[PDB]
Amino acid sequence: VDVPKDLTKPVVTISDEPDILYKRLSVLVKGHDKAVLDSYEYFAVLAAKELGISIKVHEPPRKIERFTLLQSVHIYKKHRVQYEMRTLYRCLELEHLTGSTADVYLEYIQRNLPEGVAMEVTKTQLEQLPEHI
Amino acid sequence: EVVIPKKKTWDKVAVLQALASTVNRDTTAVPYVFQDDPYLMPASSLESRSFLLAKKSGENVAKFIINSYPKYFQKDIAEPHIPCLMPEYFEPQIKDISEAALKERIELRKVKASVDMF
Amino acid sequence: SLWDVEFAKQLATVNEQPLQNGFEELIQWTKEGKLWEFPINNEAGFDDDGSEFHEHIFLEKHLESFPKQGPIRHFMELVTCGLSKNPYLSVKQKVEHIEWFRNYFNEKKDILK
Amino acid sequence: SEYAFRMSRLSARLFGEVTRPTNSKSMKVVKLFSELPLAKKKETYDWYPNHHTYAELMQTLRFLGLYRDEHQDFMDEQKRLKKLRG
Amino acid sequence: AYQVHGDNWKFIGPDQHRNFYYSKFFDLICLMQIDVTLKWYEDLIPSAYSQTMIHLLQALDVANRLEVIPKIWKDSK
Amino acid sequence: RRKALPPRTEKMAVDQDWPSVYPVAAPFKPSAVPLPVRMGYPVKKGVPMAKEGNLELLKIPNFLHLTPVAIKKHCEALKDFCTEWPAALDSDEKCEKHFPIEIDSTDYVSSGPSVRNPRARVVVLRVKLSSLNLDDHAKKKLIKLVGERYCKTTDVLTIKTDRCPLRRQNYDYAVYLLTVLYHESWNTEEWEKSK
Amino acid sequence: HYVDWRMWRDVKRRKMAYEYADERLRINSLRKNTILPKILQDVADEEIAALPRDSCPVRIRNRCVMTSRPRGVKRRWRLSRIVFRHLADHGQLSGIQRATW
Amino acid sequence: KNRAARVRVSKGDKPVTYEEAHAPHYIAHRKGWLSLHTGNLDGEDHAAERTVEDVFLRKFMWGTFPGCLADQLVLKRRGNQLEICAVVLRQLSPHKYYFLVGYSETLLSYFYKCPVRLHLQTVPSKVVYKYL
Ligand SMILES: [Mg+2]
Repeated sequence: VDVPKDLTKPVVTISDEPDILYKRLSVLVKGHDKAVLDSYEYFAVLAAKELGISIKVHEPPRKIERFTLLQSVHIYKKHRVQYEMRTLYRCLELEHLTGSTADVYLEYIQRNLPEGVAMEVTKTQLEQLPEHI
Repeated sequence: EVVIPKKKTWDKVAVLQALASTVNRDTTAVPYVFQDDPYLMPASSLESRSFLLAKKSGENVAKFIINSYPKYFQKDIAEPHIPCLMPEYFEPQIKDISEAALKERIELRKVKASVDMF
Repeated sequence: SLWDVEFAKQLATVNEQPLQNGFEELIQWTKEGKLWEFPINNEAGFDDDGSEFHEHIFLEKHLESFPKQGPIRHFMELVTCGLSKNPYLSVKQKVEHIEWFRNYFNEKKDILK
Repeated sequence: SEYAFRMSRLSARLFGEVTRPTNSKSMKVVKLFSELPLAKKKETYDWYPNHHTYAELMQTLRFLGLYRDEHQDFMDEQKRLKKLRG
Repeated sequence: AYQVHGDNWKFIGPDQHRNFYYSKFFDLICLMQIDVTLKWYEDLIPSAYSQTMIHLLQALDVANRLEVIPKIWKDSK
Repeated sequence: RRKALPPRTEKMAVDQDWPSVYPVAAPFKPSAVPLPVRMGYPVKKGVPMAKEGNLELLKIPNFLHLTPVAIKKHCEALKDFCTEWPAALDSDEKCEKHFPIEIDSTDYVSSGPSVRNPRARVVVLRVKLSSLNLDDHAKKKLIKLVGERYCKTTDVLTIKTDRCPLRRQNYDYAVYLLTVLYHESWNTEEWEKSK
Repeated sequence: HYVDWRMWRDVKRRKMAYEYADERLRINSLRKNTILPKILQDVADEEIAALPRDSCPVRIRNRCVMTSRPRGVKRRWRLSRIVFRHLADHGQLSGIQRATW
Repeated sequence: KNRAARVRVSKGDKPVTYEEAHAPHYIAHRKGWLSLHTGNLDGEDHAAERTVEDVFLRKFMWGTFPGCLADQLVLKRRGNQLEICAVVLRQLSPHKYYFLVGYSETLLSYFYKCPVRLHLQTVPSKVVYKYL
């Protein structure tokens, strides 16, 4: 029954200068769990859909780094034990995306990241020629 | 010829104000300051008062330890330097009537002022 | 100003209350500045004292006290090159380098061969 | 060729590097002052956070009486027994 | 009471004043059907914190809703 | 002595605002969660351990928050804030015509207290010389100067900037470098005329 | 309260090489340069020889932090092989499994 | 014969938990990692610092909540935010529990210059996976 009357909204000001035009935003998530990466991908793609922007998906290959350690302590050269870290990549491209849309979306996604994942942005913006040229 | 959307500027807190106003208060749930498990769940006003007062007392204990041993937390490991996290300095400097007088309004006490008037 | 900030902190203490949501917790962390401001530029602060690319790279303004033919010129040109290639250190560090070099060879001006 | 030599000279004047020719012993200066030394690297600067701070903090906090240090308890009891038995 | 009910909720502050307010609020709501009142209550009970329960019991009595009192006693316990 | 009240399972109704009860990222909290979801390798004719002691649900990353309903709600809320892309820019040829100079930077983000990392400084940019040079002598001069910064199969001139630690330093240095490069390709020399 | 006296010496060497890092770099460049006078090369070499001990970054060793073991240590984690295997088996750190490939 | 993070089979008088029971080579197949950070992944750094600081945190919190815990902890480091999760018993008073919670929170925050927060889940008696 307790439903607020008037929802207070933040202030927004449209600066006189024009907003920057991002040509393509390519985000890359490096993770350990393919299931976590798939959940994060579903989250991001649904957010982009509901915001009304383009999207493509593809799964780059799995990279691994492994290394051998001595299994025992003092004298055992033939008996070793191995270990490996598996990093899984997931890339997502967003096309024809306005600067403010980019800011809001990246803020949302960065706040809604999971823990065991690293996120790499490549921003691609176009511009006309300078005045000295 | 060309249409361009105009730029806008936001406060760092404004976005999260929007996110918070988006969601209403939690229903059938104690304040967020209190824990979630049922055993720690404060189930009465007096005990809840005592609980968050014990938390505040721990905060004061933290203040005491930091201002008693500043050199331990002196390392500014975090890239953004924050005086809120830096240790606190209510230490009178060497005898210097002018700098001591300037430091009067910094130390916020009365014995220093008596000694300076003297 | 003093009594002004006294009344201001009094009003603040009157306002402040316990929050009931993690969004409010994050608002607090952001307004005291511990929580990172997205987008992450990796440069929120540490602007290098408003230094400039030309102040970093073009050291000819700092090269004054030697002609443009000698081995000292060769060495200092290579120094300026390496410094401009180096992004890790700034104009202050580069001028400190070249100043120590000036001191060095002006104290060892004995030879000039 | 002289044409390509002067092309390289122009490219060097443009992109920062030396126009004049130079030996590897001289480009030594270039790359030395380009990349900072291992001694200045942060990895050599801070190989680990100081056991000084750590152990002093934990000792002072045990003296406060909040961190029940089991290893310290053990050592203390065995020291007591050793000084009791001689 | 409904009229007295953006960020104007900071003026409550001390737990004592919050207690007095919620107590008098629920008391008036009880001594006002009471289905909407018990709805509001069962909504705010975990967030919210003897006299209030006494007023609740007499309100439930005048209402004749016998089946509700057990759950309220169990929650208080 | 004291006993812990029973969980919120029986308390929570079927009709409930999950986006409200889980606004932000938080752990599993089985006492508040009503689902009997269990996870753990069972023993022979056994079962996975109950949610109360199942700390493996806490081990795994958490996504009970940010339900599809919550996502829809937040997107409907931020729809008025996000802006629109120009409809005129709907193709690569058109956007590269309107703004030929491509430029792109990048940076990682990782869990931890520190945020600086030198890879923030690197940037690159691209421009096709098919429409910008407008001449032949300066074009030949520029392609002779640049060694590997071009690619004639795709016909784009690409250049990187990392000499400066600051992103805006890299940016404006690249701009000034391109400007001086054009101004120096404009003119010529006598040894350049002699080839 | 470092683990032992050799760790103490190692940290002393690290700090000495740090606080004499840029100086050693400058004078080593002045030495290894080729076009400058050989007499100046000898001057700078005598300067390096007169510099104090425990100032070169080669005397330090990439020793372990936990057990002070110099050998069998990874530059990335800085931990000895034994303690690394211990933590990986107990699951303390994140994202390492056994290479059953 | 390998002895590495495993329990010796007894007569049936040894209550063991899920983690303490399962083997280290079962860690990725039938367990999770006690920490969750990106220093281990490629391109990142400060992994040694992450591991040292989280080990120190585990020791400090185990010794400042002694006798109440019954299992290893869950660390969750999302960007700047640091989240801890523990399972404890109802031995002492909630007064003491909250006091130590605030104390450890303040100490960790002032030490690491990082936003830290923790959760604790109560259990009457420590859950057991099997009796070995
Ligand atoms: Mg074997």
